[PDB]
Amino acid sequence: LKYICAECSSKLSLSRTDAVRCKDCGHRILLKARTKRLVQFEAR
Amino acid sequence: MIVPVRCFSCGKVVGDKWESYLNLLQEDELDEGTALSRLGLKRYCCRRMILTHVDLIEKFLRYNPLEKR
Amino acid sequence: QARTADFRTLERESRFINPPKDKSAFPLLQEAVQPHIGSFNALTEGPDG
Amino acid sequence: EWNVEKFKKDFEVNISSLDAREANFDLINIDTSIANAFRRIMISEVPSVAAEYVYFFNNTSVIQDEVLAHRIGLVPLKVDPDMLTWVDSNLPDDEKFTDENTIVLSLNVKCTRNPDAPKGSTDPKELYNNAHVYARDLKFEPQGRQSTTFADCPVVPADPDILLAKLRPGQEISLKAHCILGIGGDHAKFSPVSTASYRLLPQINILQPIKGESARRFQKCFPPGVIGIDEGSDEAYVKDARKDTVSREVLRYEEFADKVKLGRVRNHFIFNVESAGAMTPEEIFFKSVRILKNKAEYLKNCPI
Amino acid sequence: FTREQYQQYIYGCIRPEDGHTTRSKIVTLPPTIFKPYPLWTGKQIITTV
Amino acid sequence: NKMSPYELVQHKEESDEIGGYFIVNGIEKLIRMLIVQRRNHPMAIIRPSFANRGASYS
Amino acid sequence: TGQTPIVKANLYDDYGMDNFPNGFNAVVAVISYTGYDMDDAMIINKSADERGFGYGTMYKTEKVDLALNRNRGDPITQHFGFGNDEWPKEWLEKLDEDGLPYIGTYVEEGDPICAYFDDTLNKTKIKTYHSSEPAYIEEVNLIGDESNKFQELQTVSIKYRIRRTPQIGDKFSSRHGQKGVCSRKWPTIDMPFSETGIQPDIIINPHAFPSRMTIGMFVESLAGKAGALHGIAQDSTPWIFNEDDTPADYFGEQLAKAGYNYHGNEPMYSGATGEELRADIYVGVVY
Amino acid sequence: EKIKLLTQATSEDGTSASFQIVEEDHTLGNALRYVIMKNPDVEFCGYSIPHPSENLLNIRIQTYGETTAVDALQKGLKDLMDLCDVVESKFTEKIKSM
Ligand SMILES: [Zn+2]
Ligand SMILES: [Zn+2]
Repeated sequence: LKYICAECSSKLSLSRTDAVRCKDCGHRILLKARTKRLVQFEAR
Repeated sequence: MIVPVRCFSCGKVVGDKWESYLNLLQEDELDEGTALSRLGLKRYCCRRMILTHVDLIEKFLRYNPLEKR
Repeated sequence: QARTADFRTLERESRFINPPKDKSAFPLLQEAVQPHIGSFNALTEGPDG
Repeated sequence: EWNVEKFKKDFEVNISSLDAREANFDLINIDTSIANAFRRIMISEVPSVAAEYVYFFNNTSVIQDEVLAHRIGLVPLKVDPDMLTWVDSNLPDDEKFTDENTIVLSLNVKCTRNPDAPKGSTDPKELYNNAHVYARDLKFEPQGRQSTTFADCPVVPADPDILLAKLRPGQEISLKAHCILGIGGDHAKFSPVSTASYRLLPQINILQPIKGESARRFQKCFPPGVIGIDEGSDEAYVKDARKDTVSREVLRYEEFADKVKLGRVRNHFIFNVESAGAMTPEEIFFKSVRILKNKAEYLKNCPI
Repeated sequence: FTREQYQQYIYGCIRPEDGHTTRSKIVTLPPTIFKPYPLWTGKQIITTV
Repeated sequence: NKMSPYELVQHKEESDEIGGYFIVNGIEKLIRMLIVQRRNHPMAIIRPSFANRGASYS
Repeated sequence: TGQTPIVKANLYDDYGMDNFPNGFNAVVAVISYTGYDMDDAMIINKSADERGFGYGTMYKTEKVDLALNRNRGDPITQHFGFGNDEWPKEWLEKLDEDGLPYIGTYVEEGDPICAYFDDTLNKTKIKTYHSSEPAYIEEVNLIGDESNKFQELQTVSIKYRIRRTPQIGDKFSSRHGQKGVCSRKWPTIDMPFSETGIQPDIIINPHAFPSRMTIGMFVESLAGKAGALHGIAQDSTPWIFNEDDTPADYFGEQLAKAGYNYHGNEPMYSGATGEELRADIYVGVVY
Repeated sequence: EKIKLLTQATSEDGTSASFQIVEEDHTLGNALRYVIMKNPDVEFCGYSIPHPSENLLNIRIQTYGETTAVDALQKGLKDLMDLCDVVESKFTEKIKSM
């Protein structure tokens, strides 16, 4: 589950050559969610 | 946006005094000058932080794309 | 002290938590765009259609 | 003629108050050159421990990453700077952070909606779970041999209720923070002092007698514990020349253009050191006379 | 200006090692006043500047 | 149109969001106001450019 | 972090400009002290914007689109993701398995923005970040096309955030026309300090005032400071003062009831030499 | 490389000499200048930062003879060490009184 619907906020996954839409409602905008990864900052 | 830790002109820790300030204006009906004096904010650089903070993060947080609405 | 405004805290802060479910606060800001809003509305509704 | 015993005969200290956070004391018959040098080390050169490298793993909250890392830099940590040493910048990032020069903090908080909230509520502490992230949510993780020397005193923030961040359900923050030493001249977060500054002792020079009902208005032109009237004869005198900020309120009146002038005692200092929590201001001033002593001791040994 | 103040303003502006002086040694003037304690003048600052 | 500032936040817009403008290709365009002659009022006008309509023009 | 001003009109709270804070209150000392702020410039306390004074970001968004070079029902030759060829494994650090970058990652010049496999060349090309200034990736939008034929994505919107910490040469301004770039972030131990313990976080030259004749900034200094001591906001909508009741008489007596002086001056010391300065220094909090 | 005698401004006699200390400021420069101006053999003295953005500190010493400027600087560093020792003891004498 890597993507979030912009309308109903359902965490979905989008396979290859797949229709870019949410399954719970036909909304055509998807938000790429933030997956757990190391990001480094200097606290200044 | 959210309350500034460590006020800009001297360095007094100020960020732990926002929720104590709204408590001392709503339940205890004080004016803004008595409440800044009860929290220990004496210097007028320290006073204009909690006095003039807008707390705009409470308006940002109502746009949550990670939850149904 | 006569020439003092007020920091409207606990009114600014209360309005940030929940927006008004009735009409909007600050109606004078809505009147600044009424020559734009009211000019698009005149060409679809009003007298004579 | 000057000598270090002549200065020892004339210098004294009159301490006014102690506290866990704020000291107030006096330096008598010392130069403005030296009293500034103590004032400039307590702000800029006495070390303290603050979070410098923050390692984010997930941050889906509204406050972004470098701002929330900058706030973790600014929270004071109640930890003794004498317990751990300095880092070396020439070392790479694998060997630079050891257990003798780095204290590790962690912040793993998840927000979710509270089903036990009352109906028609507004208070987000009732309405949400873990909606407010404070400074005491930064958890100390002892690594290596520092789980014995810090077991007597765990690393806690000196002001635990600092509102770091705010969340809504779905959102989460997961980070690791490495807090090392540093002086206040590098960043402001390494200064262990709210403010450390002096004011010279005000000298209120009464030139003419202020008998009568002029003393009831000469008293009003100062803070109330400064000018008192004598009970025997009506005559204004100085009770406490420390309680006044130098307002020059008497200089606004044509009655007192000659009866008083406001001087300043030349070598009398009033330090007011307000600590940020980690060290006592007894110790911050004690470390400042040691830095300036070791600063001249360093140049005395260097080859010219 | 006293003797510590007067000689501080000269080396703060001349600085012989960067090549502003022409003597390889900063020369000064006798003070304006000799008693009770020696004082200089801001005329006498720019004289030796 | 008649949304409360509560319902304008639930529809992602902004709480006290004033309208007025056109969204065209993602860019918020708006047509400016122009100050122009009053309607339905014959005003007496002297212009030197009225003489350049030809000869004998005042 | 924006702030509401001590000194504001009564129309400020009527249009709801607290919803949009466009500045911040700053302890401004009108003093020739530094030498670095003479003609039109200004300086900041260095430890002020180590604490976030005047900090802001910049949000930049560009649309990477893979379908602006074709027409009319041909096979889509460019697909997001990684193909099966020998593409270099260097850019797993920036990009996900979808050929799209991760949220929050740090991108300088030359790093890839997206990976796409090309069918007419049988090669995974990458577009790259064509900007000399570093940025962080905040959000990635999957703009899906609307048609009866359901289509693989060709359009991606990516938003960058750029840390605009206030460097020198950045223009600040008052609410009176007193602009000017920053000359130096002057350190705290080198700034003047008052008897109350504070230090100013802005120094402005007194030689910016006589030719410009902005006495609204002088009286904002008395009004701003006397409101910071009492916890009150004094209104500043124009023509609430006559020539009889000067505001310098009004805000002076508010400063005189707190302990400060009627003229808004404070006895300050130097940071370098530490000596008592000659005259008391004109200070205050303006916005 | 901390202390450095600037040889383009020193003297053959050793009486006049310019020094240069790295990573110092007004904290040490003003404090050391006061102590060496208490030496009754020093003719001229002053400190000067060339540029504030560069952590560099020049100190000039000129004297009336019979002592080099290096021997003056070692005395002023010794007595600024001793001045910090008598203000540290008397602070401890009064912090234990309370
Ligand atoms: Zn959906
Ligand atoms: Zn402050």
